[PDB]
Amino acid sequence: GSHMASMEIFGKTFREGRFVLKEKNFTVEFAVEKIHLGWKISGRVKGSPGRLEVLRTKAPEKVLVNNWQSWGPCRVVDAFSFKPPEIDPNWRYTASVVPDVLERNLQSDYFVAEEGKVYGFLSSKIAHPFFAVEDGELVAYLEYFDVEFDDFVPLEPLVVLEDPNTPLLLEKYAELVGMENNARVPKHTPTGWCSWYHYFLDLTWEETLKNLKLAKNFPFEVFQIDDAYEKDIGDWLVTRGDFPSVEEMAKVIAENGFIPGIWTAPFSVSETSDVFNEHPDWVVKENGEPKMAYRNWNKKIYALDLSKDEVLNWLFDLFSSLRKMGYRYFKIDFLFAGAVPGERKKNITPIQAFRKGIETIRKAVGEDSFILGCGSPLLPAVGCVDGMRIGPDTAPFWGEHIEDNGAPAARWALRNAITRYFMHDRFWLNDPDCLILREEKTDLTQKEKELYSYTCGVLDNMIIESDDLSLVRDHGKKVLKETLELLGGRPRVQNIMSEDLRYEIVSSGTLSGNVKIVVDLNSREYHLEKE
Ligand SMILES: OCC1=C[C@H](O)[C@H](O)[C@@H](O)[C@H]1O
Ligand SMILES: [Mg+2]
Ligand SMILES: [Mg+2]
Ligand SMILES: [Mg+2]
Repeated sequence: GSHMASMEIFGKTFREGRFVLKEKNFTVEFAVEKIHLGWKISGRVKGSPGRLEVLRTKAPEKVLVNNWQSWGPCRVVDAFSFKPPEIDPNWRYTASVVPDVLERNLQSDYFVAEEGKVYGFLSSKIAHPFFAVEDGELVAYLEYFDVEFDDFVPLEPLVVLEDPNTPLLLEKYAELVGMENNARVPKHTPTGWCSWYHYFLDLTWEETLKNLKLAKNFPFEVFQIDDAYEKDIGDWLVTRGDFPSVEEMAKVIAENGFIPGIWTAPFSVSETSDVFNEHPDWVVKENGEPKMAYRNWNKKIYALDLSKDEVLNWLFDLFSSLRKMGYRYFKIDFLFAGAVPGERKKNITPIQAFRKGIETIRKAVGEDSFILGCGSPLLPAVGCVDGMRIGPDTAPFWGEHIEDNGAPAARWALRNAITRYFMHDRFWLNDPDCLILREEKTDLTQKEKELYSYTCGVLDNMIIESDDLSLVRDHGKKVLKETLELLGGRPRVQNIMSEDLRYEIVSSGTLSGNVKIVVDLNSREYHLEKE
């Protein structure tokens, strides 16, 4: 095709074959090979590749772009009329791991799509793979963060797929990612309860116990304590308020017949924490001093340096201790912190460091524990997590005055469940964030609760409820029951390039047979048909 002859690969005219590029500072050896639905570019690199240009082609007008982490948008953008965002200096790295790009040009992490075409990297093991629109050209890069390689390391493979069925392409892409990374796709999806979206930081053990008793009347397997119990970020085995010990909490939850679950932010240590105050050289640095990874909880939060053996040992000991207590469901959050650019003890990439950290956690919790990632780089976590939050936080409100900028809102949480649907049952189980089904202490309507819940069910996504269970009555019980009956299928979002927040979603082979739901996030309406 005329468009394919127009591509450049490592600066050379596109064509099938086997090539060597010897530059001043680096060497690439790569192959361009035909695969089903398109092409694969793979090989190996050594030296100092820096920010390595892999592919160049003319930019499409409308592109599906993807943020690197859980909370960031996956959405269709007009590439021509793009203006750089103002990046919040307290959250710079959720917006981009290469913020020099985003402050100038449109950025997409891991993959980008247009009608009929997907460009997608199959892994992020060493480099960060991304796309930029640079003076009207789409450019694919592998970022090596100034790391030098004495011997060859593998490229992250790039595929270029074409077919009129864009959803089929994204599904194919994700199947290839799953194979490249030995994705975990559990045969069972947990149900359960989470404290966060009712109680927030104000959870008490008294209220937890009330819910633990009521949970016996609900179809919940896991009972997960969120952020509230811990005295500080990093001090995960020290509790506060009316909480008992972390070990005692697990025992109470297990005595009551649930799988105990717990939230941590394990790559994060606050400026006030015992662990940071004891171990000031355990963190990622800038000009030799602690580098803020983000600000949250009204504190500067630092990133653990996952290149250091002392740090990995501490993480192993923490998670193995939690396993010994009986926790078997782990929500591990703010994981981007582990992958911040900066100075580390070993001269490895932030992505290499990140992967050492999450692999340590998996080793510690064992094969029989469920790991839910959150706030996380997506591609580097494939093969390690069982489930992954794939959108910004939901909320007990639709979010009429909330922009698509990452503040909590049911409407934007649900958008990302739809636009990242194709990762589900291929990368991991997708977590669309919790259902909020209470009928007091909420501004959600019955129709909004139904729209969110039934969409998650058609998508076969994880179903976790987050409510004061005393405030969930006949409607909320009915909605959860019906939602669980929509699970089990193979979903497809038929019109993935939609720009008006209306989506047509089918799922084959659910517990309710073949189903279709049309959802309109702007009118807050749905139309569900079950065969
Ligand atoms: O601090 C608790 C918390 C923070 C993040 O915004 C998560 O996505 C949210 O679900 C909650 O665990
Ligand atoms: Mg005690
Ligand atoms: Mg989510
Ligand atoms: Mg499934």
